[PDB]
Amino acid sequence: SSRKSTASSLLLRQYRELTDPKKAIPSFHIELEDDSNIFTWNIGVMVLNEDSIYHGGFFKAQMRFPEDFPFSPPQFRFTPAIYHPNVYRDGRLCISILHQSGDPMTDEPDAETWSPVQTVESVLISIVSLLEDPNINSPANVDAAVDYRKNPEQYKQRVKMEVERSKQDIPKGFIMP
Amino acid sequence: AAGEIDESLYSRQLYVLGKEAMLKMQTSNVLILGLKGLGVEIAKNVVLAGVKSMTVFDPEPVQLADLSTQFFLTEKDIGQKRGDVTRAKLAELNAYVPVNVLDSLDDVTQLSQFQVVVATDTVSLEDKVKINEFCHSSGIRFISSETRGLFGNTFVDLGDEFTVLDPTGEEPRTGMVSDIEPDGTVTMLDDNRHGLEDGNFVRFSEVEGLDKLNDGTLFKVEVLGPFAFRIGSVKEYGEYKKGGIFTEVKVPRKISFKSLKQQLSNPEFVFSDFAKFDRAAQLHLGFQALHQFAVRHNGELPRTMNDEDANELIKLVTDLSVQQPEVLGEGVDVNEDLIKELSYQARGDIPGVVAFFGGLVAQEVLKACSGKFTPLKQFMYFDSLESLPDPKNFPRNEKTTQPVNSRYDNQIAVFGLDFQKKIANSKVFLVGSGAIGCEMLKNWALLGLGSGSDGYIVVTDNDSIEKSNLNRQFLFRPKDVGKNKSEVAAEAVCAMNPDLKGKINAKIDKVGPETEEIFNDSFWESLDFVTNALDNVDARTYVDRRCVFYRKPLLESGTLGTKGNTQVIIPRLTESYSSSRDPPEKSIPLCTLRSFPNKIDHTIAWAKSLFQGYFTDSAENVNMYLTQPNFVEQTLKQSGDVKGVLESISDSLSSKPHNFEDCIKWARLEFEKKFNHDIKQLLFNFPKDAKTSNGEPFWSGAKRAPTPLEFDIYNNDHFHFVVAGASLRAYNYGIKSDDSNSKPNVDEYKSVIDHMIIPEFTPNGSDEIDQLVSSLPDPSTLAGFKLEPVDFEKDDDTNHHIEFITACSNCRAQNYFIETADRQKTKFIAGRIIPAIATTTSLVTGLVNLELYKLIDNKTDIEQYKNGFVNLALPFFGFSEPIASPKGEYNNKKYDKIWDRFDIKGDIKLSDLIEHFEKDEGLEITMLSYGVSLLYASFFPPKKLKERLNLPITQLVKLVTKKDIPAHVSTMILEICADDKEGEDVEVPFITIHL
Ligand SMILES: Nc1ncnc2c1ncn2[C@@H]1O[C@H](COP(=O)(O)OP(=O)(O)OP(=O)(O)O)[C@@H](O)[C@H]1O
Ligand SMILES: [Mg+2]
Repeated sequence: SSRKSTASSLLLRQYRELTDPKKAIPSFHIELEDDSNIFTWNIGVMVLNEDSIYHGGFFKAQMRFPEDFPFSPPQFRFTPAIYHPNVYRDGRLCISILHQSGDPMTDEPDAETWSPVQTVESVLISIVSLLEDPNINSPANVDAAVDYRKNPEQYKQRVKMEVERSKQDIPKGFIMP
Repeated sequence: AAGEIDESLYSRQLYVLGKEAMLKMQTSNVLILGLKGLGVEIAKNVVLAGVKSMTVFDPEPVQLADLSTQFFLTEKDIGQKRGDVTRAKLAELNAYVPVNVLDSLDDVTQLSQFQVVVATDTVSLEDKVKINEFCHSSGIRFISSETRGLFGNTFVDLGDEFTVLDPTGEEPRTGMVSDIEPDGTVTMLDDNRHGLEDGNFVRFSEVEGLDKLNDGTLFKVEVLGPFAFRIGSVKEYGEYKKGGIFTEVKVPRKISFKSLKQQLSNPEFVFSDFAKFDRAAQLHLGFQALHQFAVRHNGELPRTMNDEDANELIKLVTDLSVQQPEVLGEGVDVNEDLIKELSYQARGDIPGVVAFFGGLVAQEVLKACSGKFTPLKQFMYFDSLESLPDPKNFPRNEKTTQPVNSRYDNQIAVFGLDFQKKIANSKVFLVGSGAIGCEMLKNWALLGLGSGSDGYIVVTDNDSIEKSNLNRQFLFRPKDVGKNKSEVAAEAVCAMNPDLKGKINAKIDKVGPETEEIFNDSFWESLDFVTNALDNVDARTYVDRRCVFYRKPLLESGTLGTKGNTQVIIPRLTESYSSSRDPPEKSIPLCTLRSFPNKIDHTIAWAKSLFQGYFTDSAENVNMYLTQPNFVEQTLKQSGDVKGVLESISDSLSSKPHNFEDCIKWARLEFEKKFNHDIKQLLFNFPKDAKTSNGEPFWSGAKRAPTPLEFDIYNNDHFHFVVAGASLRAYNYGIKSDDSNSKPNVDEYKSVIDHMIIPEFTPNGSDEIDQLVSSLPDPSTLAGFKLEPVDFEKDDDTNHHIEFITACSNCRAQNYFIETADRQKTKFIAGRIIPAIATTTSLVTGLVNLELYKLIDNKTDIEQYKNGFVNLALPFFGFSEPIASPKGEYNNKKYDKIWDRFDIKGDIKLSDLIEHFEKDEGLEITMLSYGVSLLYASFFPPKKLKERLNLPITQLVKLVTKKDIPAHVSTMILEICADDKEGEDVEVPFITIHL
């Protein structure tokens, strides 16, 4: 009985929930492309906590949703491919949350998988949590992975240059929270 | 011939039954006694499946009443022998299966020629018991079946020894192991399911430490949660180290069958409806009494709707109950009304029922030939008395049901003349003309549906016939390949029942948004109901949303191999198809696809993606780049990997081949790149012995360390990667190949590869896109130059598509120590082929036509409807009443969440819309959307709100969506979020704007 509502309406309700200033949710700017395609969001991601290595960076992204939401997952990709250990040239991600587990799901028992009960905020929380704490059990064959593993100064230097490039795309658009 | 299976014909059936099973079927000779509807349906299905020979025995002459369900008899055949007029048409269904006719059967010993003997409703119970004793004691498989109106049974007797080799046909379960303890406790890896039930058997492989535990030995399974199981002690074998993959195995099962005489007294039941358990035993006596009656009454059955004969039968049943008190059970009285209904219908011949048992029985035959799936053990009884109309609307007595010298005489025997008339005057839409579609049309021809002056059929399908379809879509023949399914199929059934001539409208139009001008408001409003014979989810949910809008019933169904389902969708009462839909197959995580595969499914997905890239996307992009002079602007808009689109163009044009030999060199070079350099590259980035995460080796668990490949033309996958790459690239650049002429000779390709230099593997934002723009050729230099994109056709074995994908996948499998797969398995995954057989298709279609009868009576009692699930592998039947529609409440007003809607006249103004809903419905429209676009929002800023708030809806759509509404459009569907009087969001119906 979970998600009796339409697909179009469900994305609209979660769009209004996450765009409400009064709600004020953990920093995520999201708006629909051409304010007309509901099923394609443009999402700017900022890092909350200073302890993580990506703090103070504005990385734009697109989330494309399928027709049968929410018993399929959406696709996520960064509008500029970034220097991350889990980001390919494409901009697509190695995340366990955006893929289905298969067969009788029954309990979805131990961790991190796509379900109908799963929400968009949940996807955005896990993109941030994987960004601030990268996951090396599923690395991507990008230079960023090899640099994180050997741990030279180049890793944090290319993180900083990318955070500076991200800061390059914030002034356009008055209200900067 | 011995040991070959024509894959082009049998493809879809092989994925259901398997090669081995089909080979045993091709040695088995089948005989069917009695060729009315039950016989010809059983025979149709067995002959299509492919056995060695089919022999039919029915000397009796044809009658018009026999045309109620025998689709192969016509009016003109009356008087002749049924075997003789049926055999020729049966022969047309499969040239590989010869159909013969037994003149006589006074010599029972002729049955020794045969491996399976099926006895239908023409054979007395006396003769059935004789023939069965002969079969049982001679080692012949005997099956029996009968239809009595809306009732029916089947009985199976395979002899004292029969071996089931594969009991479910489902693929064997596997899973990666992380730990094996001395006591035998297998713990899985990283949270994967095994899926294994208690008493399964499994083998192991790649288990390091327990040497001879990987040698094929089986272990019985005691399950310990979803992530573990035990397999007994393992101390003898060694001590666990690391790694390991288990694999399920089906062991053979020896089962024994009792004779027909033994089972008349002590029957073993398989139940067809758990909601009608008690009826089984009642019908077992009833069906026997129907024979005792006919012995007493000169072979005649009870007279239609006759009470005398009914009470006679109730007597015969009571008497039989006293002879056989274990079969009815203690303190259990005879169900007089059930037996009464049996006598009232003994003479009826109902298309939907004849189809149900025909399909089920045909399958029991292939299990008898092959040892695949578990036979029915042993008796099974069925009724569909829920099909009967309300007696008040359609009275059933000895005048309503008498014959009228028509083909429909034995349907009137159940339903009454006026009701058959209502069937005839029905107006029905059948979406799809495939396997279910063809069975549906045969059933409708037999019903006479749309044959009336007020009735008609519209059937639509935009696909053509391919050879692999002839195995289950039996209205088509090999000379019809290429034609349109709907037109051949409507012609085909007007041959069968000319009462349908000129009354079937066969379209070649695809059902979707783009064909709403043909299938318009007026088109749908005329229909009584809609029937789906579709094979995909977009078409099923589109038809569903259209049946919700117009409030029309929908009959949905489906098959996957041995499995099928039926669903009934009733306006204002049940859920729709879209509610209870299935979740498409899980996407493979990108990390497992691109760098760490562990299954062949991952190497085929990778190989298809690479096929699509090499030979389709690249040509499409070059031709767009030469045609459209502003391709670069659209491609910079087009965000995804732009540098890879421009590198695809630059590769296609900087090194274009001029003879086939350059295609060969390109293919060998690509081999080196993908399977040698890129693997060495990955190994440089994460070394074999790398210990990164936690201190544990990196390539542990689902990560398997690859090895670069050393090309060896003698390796078949290495050879065919180059042969196929070469021929496909040659296709892209219009280069004639020497292999299109004759097949490829290896020495030819080896001579070119032997004189080739192989580069050694060297391990190591705005400027990057501009230098590539400058390098590209200017389109003006290239005149008339086109690249020919490739359109993946899985069902053409000459075209090199599956050949390349097989080779490519299997080479990558070599890279990661994954077992290779053959052409057919690759075709099945890469091509996403659904397993199909004609038996399941007919059964499902019959059940559907048993719900259609209920639709004709406008039944609104949800409990009278039946949604079906079958699995003929087991065999399992499970019906359930349809789910009622969700309900909702706004402002203490209740509504139906699927079917109810607000109707608003004229192209109203958005302002008048909002005000209309606050006054009239108490809802404050918050958000309003049209299709995919968001038109209005209560949180919108002033400038956005004032320009939208003043517009009528069609102009509002144009403003927001940048598109004119067409003139044909008559209605629009709007979705709203709104608040109630208390200010809390509530879910609310949709809005239909009648322009
Ligand atoms: N949108 C649509 N509108 C109308 N008919 C459709 C639509 N989509 C699919 N169909 C039809 O539904 C039918 C399904 O039948 P079926 O799947 O048994 O045959 P098939 O697809 O040709 O066989 P195979 O699965 O072996 O390729 C097909 O003829 C198909 O073209
Ligand atoms: Mg199909």
